[PDB]
Amino acid sequence: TRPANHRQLTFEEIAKSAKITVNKVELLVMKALSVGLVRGSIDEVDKRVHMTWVQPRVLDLQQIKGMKDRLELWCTDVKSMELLVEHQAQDILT
Amino acid sequence: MVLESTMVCVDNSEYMRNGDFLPTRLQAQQDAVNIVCHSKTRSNPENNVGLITLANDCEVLTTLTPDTGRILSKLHTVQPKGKITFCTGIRVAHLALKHRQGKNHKMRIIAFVGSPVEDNEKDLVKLAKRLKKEKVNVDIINFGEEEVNTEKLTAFVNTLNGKDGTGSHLVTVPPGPSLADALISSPILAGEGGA
Amino acid sequence: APAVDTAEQVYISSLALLKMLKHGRAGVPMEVMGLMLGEFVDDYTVRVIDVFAMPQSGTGVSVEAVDPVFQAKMLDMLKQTGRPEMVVGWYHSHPGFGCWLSGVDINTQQSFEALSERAVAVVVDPIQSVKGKVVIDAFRLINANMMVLGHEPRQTTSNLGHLNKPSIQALIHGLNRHYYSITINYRKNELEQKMLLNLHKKSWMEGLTLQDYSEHCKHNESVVKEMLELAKNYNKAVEEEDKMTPEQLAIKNVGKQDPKRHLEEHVDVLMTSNIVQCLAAMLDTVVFK
Amino acid sequence: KQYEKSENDLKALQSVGQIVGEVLKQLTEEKFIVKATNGPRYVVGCRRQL
Amino acid sequence: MPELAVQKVVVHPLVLLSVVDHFNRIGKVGNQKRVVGVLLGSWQKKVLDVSNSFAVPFDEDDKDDSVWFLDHDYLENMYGMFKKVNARERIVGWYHTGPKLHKNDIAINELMKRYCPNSVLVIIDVKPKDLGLPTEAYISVEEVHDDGTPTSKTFEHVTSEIGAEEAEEVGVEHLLRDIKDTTVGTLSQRITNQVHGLKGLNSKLLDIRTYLEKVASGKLPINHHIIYQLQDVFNLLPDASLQEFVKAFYLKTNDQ
Amino acid sequence: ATVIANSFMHCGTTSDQFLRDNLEWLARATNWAKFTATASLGVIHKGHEKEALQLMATYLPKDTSPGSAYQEGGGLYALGLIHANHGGDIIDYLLNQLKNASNDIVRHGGSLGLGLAAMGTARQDVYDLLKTNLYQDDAVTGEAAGLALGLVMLGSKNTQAIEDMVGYAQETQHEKILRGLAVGIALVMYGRMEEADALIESLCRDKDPILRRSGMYTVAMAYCGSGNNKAIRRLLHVAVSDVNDDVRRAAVESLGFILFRTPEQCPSVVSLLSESYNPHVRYGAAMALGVCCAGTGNKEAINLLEPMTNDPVNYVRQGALIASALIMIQQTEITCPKVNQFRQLYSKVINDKHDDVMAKFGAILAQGILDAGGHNVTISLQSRTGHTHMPSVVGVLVFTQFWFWFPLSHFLSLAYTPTCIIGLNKDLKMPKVQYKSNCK
Amino acid sequence: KIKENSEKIKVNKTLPYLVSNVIELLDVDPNDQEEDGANIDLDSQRKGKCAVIKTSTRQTYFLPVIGLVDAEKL
Amino acid sequence: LNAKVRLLREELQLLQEQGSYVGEVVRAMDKKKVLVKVHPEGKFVVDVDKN
Amino acid sequence: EFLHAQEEVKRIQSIPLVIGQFLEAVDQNTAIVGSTTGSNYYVRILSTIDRELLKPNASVALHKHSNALV
Amino acid sequence: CTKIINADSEDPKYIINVKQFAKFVVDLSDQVAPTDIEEGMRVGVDRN
Repeated sequence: TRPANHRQLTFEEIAKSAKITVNKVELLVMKALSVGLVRGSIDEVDKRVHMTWVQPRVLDLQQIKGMKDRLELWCTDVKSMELLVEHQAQDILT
Repeated sequence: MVLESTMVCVDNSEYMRNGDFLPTRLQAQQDAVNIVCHSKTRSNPENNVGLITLANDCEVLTTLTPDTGRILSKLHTVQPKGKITFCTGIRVAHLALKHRQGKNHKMRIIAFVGSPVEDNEKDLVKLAKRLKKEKVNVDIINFGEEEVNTEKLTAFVNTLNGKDGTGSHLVTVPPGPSLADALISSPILAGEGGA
Repeated sequence: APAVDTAEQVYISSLALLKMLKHGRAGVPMEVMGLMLGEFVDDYTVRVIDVFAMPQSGTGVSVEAVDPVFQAKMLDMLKQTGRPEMVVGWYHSHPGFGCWLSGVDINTQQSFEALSERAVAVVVDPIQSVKGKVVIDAFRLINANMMVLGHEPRQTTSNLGHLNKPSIQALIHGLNRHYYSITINYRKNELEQKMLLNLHKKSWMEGLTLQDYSEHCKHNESVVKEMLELAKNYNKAVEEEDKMTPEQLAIKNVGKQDPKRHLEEHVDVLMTSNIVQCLAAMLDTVVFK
Repeated sequence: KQYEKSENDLKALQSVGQIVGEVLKQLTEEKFIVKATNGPRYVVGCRRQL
Repeated sequence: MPELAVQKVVVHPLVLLSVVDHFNRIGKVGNQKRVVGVLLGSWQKKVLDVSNSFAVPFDEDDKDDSVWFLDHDYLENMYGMFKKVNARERIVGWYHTGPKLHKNDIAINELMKRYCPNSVLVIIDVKPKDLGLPTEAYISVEEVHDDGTPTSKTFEHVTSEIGAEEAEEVGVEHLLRDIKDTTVGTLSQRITNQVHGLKGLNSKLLDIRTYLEKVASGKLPINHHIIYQLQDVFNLLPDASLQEFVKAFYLKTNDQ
Repeated sequence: ATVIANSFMHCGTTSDQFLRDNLEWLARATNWAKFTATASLGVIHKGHEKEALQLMATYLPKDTSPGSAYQEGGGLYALGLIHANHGGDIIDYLLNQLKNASNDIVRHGGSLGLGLAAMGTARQDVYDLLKTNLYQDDAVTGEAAGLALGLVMLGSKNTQAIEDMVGYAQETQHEKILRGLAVGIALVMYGRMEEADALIESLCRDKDPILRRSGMYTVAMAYCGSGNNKAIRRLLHVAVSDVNDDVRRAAVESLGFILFRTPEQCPSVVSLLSESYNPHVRYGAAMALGVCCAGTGNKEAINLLEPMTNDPVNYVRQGALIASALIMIQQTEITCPKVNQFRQLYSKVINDKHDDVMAKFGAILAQGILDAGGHNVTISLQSRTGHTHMPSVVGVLVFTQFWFWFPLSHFLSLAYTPTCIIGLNKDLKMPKVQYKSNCK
Repeated sequence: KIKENSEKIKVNKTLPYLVSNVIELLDVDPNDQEEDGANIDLDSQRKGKCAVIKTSTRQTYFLPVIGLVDAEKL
Repeated sequence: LNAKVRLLREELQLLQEQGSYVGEVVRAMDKKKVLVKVHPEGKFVVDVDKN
Repeated sequence: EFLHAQEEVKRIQSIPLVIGQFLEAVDQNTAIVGSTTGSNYYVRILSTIDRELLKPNASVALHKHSNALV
Repeated sequence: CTKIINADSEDPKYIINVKQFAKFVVDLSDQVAPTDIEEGMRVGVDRN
């Protein structure tokens, strides 16, 4: 749901969604990592599971739409930025 | 026939399953085509023969060449259960007539009907009119329509005659047992030469 | 009353030149040949659209190898493709000497001259070409008949004029017995230049692609170590440089060529990689996020 | 069959025939100084296809 | 019939030059229609080297793309002949000349395999589809796609590279003095390349966006490869920081 | 090269001598070299109006004397060259022949001769005829006609000529015809400055190389007589970037033309080009210097010319040799040592056979232009009306072209005006009266 | 295709050409461990079987033998 | 920079010219040629150079 | 153009090459060497690369196509 | 010719050895016969 700013979620936040205890959630997440369904790291000092990698999600319409949000945003940041790269020493490209 | 190039259209259908022509209508139609193709070359070596299909997505399988063997090889192999899209077969045959190794020949298509035609009568009437202008003549051999009921072909033929390199005509063979090959008797080997 | 029958300056397109360079290069040390197909328009321009090789020779560019049969066979096919073109001339490679025809080759050349007067003979040297316009000349056959007519000056007229160079023995001998030399100039369109350039997708992408941070630090430290060496020579050079010419001063008060230059090149390469990667890194992080 | 057997000469001539050696000294993996069987010594390359 | 030996392909500049030239010339066919000719290169090897191309008789009609002209025999004749000019030029397959990849192309792909050893379908366009090469390489694939849709026959793309042999390199290098992607000669040369990668990236973003909508409305087949590829960019997480470099130069400039 | 040189050298006098000795020369001759010789007679016998029709008479088409195509066409050119710079009667004669035959190599001469006689009428009749000659797509009559047309419409900026010649240039990919239309287009564009800019951009813009190569001529005439900054910038910019050899060479020749009025600015600009080892750029550089300095000779221009002369590549030598002669134009041995040395230098190229064929061509032409008028004619930098002299520019622009067809250099005769005290009174008579002269 | 091959070998077969003697054969495998150009073949850019000859200059060549008459036939 | 470009380009053509050996002029002959004794190869009589 | 030109020389610096021994320098331009091919050569030393650490005694390579000391 | 044995699919070839220490084969530009080329017989042959 979250953009490419954070793929980090806390244990607390995972527990709320799951509606399963914080303790058992920590073991469950570890078994999923172990199998290889998901990848990432667990920092239990912070208590976040930082997802490096996430798998192909469920095919519903909404899920097609989630992809659009990032692609559209990316179109505008690239335009802005492309102009800054052209700007620097425009006198010499030759 | 003299200074002429002809492409033969083979009708792959689902009404070629009948043994009214032996062995199978289609196999009898291969044979009918092959003797006509040979007759044309033998009579006048100035003849070229090419092969096009209605079957599948429509493409020119082999082109016009003095060699009857080039066309024959492909004819047997083309899918017996093909499409009876007539109009698309005619159009591609027009494109091949343009591209030959020596260009001085008239443009002709001789067409086989293994079956009653699927696509509207309206469409064929039109195609015939535009095609007539480019000066490609389609001569239609009729056994195929007749199996269920009287020939639609005669109307398309009539529209076609008026401007052609050589005349168009309906050659009729009974759809039952008299064999496909009987077409050698009716003239398609040499048209009417008409205007 | 007189006719034309001059050798016009041959316009070689970008694809045809590449096909000649490739034909020769595989083809040598063996003497090889093939035909040139094009269109000739006007009385100044012959454009060489395409070439292909009509079966390659053995020992010599033999008179056996020139074949009207193969030439005829290939020509009728072209008609069916809807590209009918005519034989504009023919090309051959010699590795023997740059811009030279063999003895056998002049006889072979005569069959092409009879077919069309505008038949040309191109000598390709793959051994001695490392610019690929170099050591290629267009030539024309000198028979007993041609020399008596005075066809040889007649060729220079209608273009910029061109004489060969490679080797002394090959230029004197070639000029008398073998040929007269005439010009090749090149026209290649802007589309041809665009395809020539090889636009490539990863080629531009690398510019953005971020290199390791540790690798820049490591490099920064390595680069400094080259400057240190140069720095001893550089301290001595700088003490007196009170006259003119920095290079003389620098050599004189120890330090081969320019110690300053060496130092500067060393920072520039490191600065270049670090500077672009920093520009790229800040940009990507913000864009993707 | 007849085609492939004659054609083998056709390709070999374009590959160009081979002058043979034995490897004299391994200095680096890009250049090797190689010694001809005939005699005169040469520098050869190694390609990454072997 | 089908087989894979395509893998990755490298293209000499000669292929690119040959297809446009023959394409217009072939009978003044419009430069947005489907035209196919034989594609030459070395073959029955794992890495594919596309050397050259040559035309095969083709006419493309307006009324449908299910009506076209092609001479199959011509493919066979050409194969033998190309061997004399170079040993590296044999029947590799066929070339398509844009603009997209059509259903109508699939009928010819089938056919080509018999004629050629197994063929490749390379699409060489007259204008890039991105900003780099105008070539795409394809192999026919059958894959199950689910959203209410059955198993689809499609063409799955494999990435392309550039590359040439020594003869080709010699002429292009002497002739070139153009601006290029980058030549390299200054720091400033390098920025031109940086501008070109970023502009390229903009182009790809537009194609995917318009398609995402089409998938949602139509229930177009969902290819696993696309959904997975886009997903990955998002998950990796950007992080970037500390950067520095030297400043030795001043004493040197001052020194001059 | 000898025919051009002599055409210029023996000008301003009648010469029955020339026809009588150089009959064997005419017989010996082949190709374009033969055409130049029959054509050249007009320049040698320039003026001498009574005799004009009579001397040429055999060469000129007859029912009682039909020669070679080469002779018939050169005959027609010869009347046009004598009466050059307009003459009402001369046109009518050329016009009947042009429209009737509509042939090849004979027609080519007719168009050139006809162009001169018509020069500065803007006639529609002439437009119709020359159009017919172009339209066939016959190679020789096409280049001649395209150029011929531009002479007639010149300096009024007639719209129609520009339209006809441009539309044709684009459809047709014939390079020979192409060069002749472009030049035609330039002759019309003269002295309109900034206006010309719309057409000039269109010609550089195209993916075609041929338009671009001939494109430089338009810029050259129009911006001459007050040169624009944008216009010089383009000429330099196209040259560096190109891989197309002819296009490159050409760009460099025009630089001298726009600066013709301020000759001072050109040797610096050319210096950068002189230094490179590119022979195509070297060729153009020589020409640039040659035209700018042509009225007002600079020492600096001469020095740049020296390495191009002895260079390996064939064409650069030619350029240098023709160019020096043109700057220094008809100064005596008492004005400078340089003219005397240069006359000998050309001879030298001829004595030795170590040198290119092409250097030899330039050497004999060079001697002749310098020596032109019989040591009486000069080319102007500008008129002293503070804009450029029209005969000087039209002639020089065309002169560059001699390879496509060699009789096109004869057109040079238009630049040549002698410098004297001029002081006619009312009745079409110069007087015999003496003039005060306060010079050595 | 056959007539074209057949004429080219013949141009090769006509003199000049060296004569030597075959001391030994080896006949090593086709396609050693490489891929380059053309196709896998007895000889090409890929060559298997060869025969070593000692020529009359006291020079040695190991060369691939044409398949018209093989190295195994040699 | 022009000069540097030129040096390499000239260097490339000048050099391509095959061969270049050493000999010794043992003697000179009345044919205004000199006998060269090439040290591990055949002896060759050549014309004088202009150098 | 300088970057394009350097490319061209690199190719020559590389194989084909034939080895010799480099005896001594008679000019910075050109030097005398001896081959294993049975020919003593006067070969040119490639410019815009050092010819001044060329000069001591060492093994050296000469190009086969150009007959120079690259 | 050191020895006569060759006549391999052309009018008699034999091994003739030039004094550059290389062996070559002969063809007709006059004739060739068992008697024209012999065990000791020297021959005149072309360079190319």
